[PDB]
Amino acid sequence: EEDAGLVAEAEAVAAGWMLDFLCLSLCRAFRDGRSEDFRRTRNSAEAIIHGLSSLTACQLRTIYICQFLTRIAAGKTFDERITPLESALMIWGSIEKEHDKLHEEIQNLIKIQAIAVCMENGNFKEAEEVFERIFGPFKSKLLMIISQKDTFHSFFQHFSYNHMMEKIKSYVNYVLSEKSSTFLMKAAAKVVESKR
Amino acid sequence: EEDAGLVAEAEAVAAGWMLDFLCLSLCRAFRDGRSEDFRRTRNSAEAIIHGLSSLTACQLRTIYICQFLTRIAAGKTFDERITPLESALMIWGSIEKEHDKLHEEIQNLIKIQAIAVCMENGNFKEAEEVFERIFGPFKSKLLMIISQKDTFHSFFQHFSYNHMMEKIKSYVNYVLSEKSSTFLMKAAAKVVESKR
Ligand SMILES: COCC(=O)NCc1ccccc1
Ligand SMILES: COCC(=O)NCc1ccccc1
Repeated sequence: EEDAGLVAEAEAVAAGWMLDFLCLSLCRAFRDGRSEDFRRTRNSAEAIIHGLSSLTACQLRTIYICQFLTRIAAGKTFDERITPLESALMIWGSIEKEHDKLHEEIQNLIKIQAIAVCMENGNFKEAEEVFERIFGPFKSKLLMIISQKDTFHSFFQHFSYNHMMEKIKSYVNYVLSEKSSTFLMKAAAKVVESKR
Repeated sequence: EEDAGLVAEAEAVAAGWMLDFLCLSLCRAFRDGRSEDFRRTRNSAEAIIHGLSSLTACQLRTIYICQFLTRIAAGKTFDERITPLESALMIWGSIEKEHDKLHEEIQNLIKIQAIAVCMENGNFKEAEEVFERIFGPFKSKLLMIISQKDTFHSFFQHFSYNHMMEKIKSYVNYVLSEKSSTFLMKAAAKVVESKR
């Protein structure tokens, strides 16, 4: 007989398979709004990721998408001394991905919702602290909104939580379609289709 | 397209595959004495087991073997208000398995080591408490040994920690050989063999 190195290699291949499968499940639970399922899959993905010490460019992209969705899911709820949405913003700006229209739309919606979720929770001192960290005449208008506790300002209705979630969900559908063919999920589906 | 029920079924099949793979890895790490690898695989197995709500007779046996090895590995280190080895003893006596010579040998070695590890750590009041919970003229001899702090008594040399670990390791080799053919590890090895 038994070679330790070849067994460790087989375990690394299987960890790679489990990572893609759990990213796929995390994406579907996020899209579906299945919170408890998302929590469980996130816990599993995090544990499996600890079993890997070297990651390829594709695997790094996979773990960062998982970390990003984890912070987005904790958006209305931590070493950092920033908020979950501010942490999602840092991950989003560092993933190896195209900075296209969708990327910029998601970035700006997260920037504004990082402030709006603090106002929604009644913590306006924190909303000013988040604003200072992100931004830190457009800025003067946003800082006046927070100062006046003008939570339902028309600006916040265009840059809403629901709009942020919808744009992120559209991005998740592209990740979901790119990984729907990964080894583990594909083999699992073939077993279920044989039953039936 | 997309059926929620068929996707959930494919995820349950894949969780079942991951469970056997992680049990195999936990068994090899236990046999090899790779403590940090055992800790990581245990964390992964525990997270994956949370993703299952219904288990077959075979899967229940798998999770209980994992729980048993986890308590054995924590033997010298928790709802219960008993010790890790006492907890392993409860799992061992309830697994759906044959109560053969090896089973009885492992049971008795765990019973004595649950007391001896307390003496090894210098906690003799705890050694008496463990003795009372398990047992609770043979008993009178064991209670005299603990009372006299006679840690290196010849009885403890036949019913040693090393003998307990060796007998448990032989049992692990049977579990290891029964699962070496499971889907995930078998497919992982075929990929590594194609490289080499
Ligand atoms: C807090 O720092 C660690 C961290 O990023 N945990 C979140 C996570 C969720 C899912 C997969 C990997 C990681
Ligand atoms: C403490 O109660 C929960 C428990 O048994 N955790 C240990 C465990 C280790 C590996 C697989 C499943 C479980």
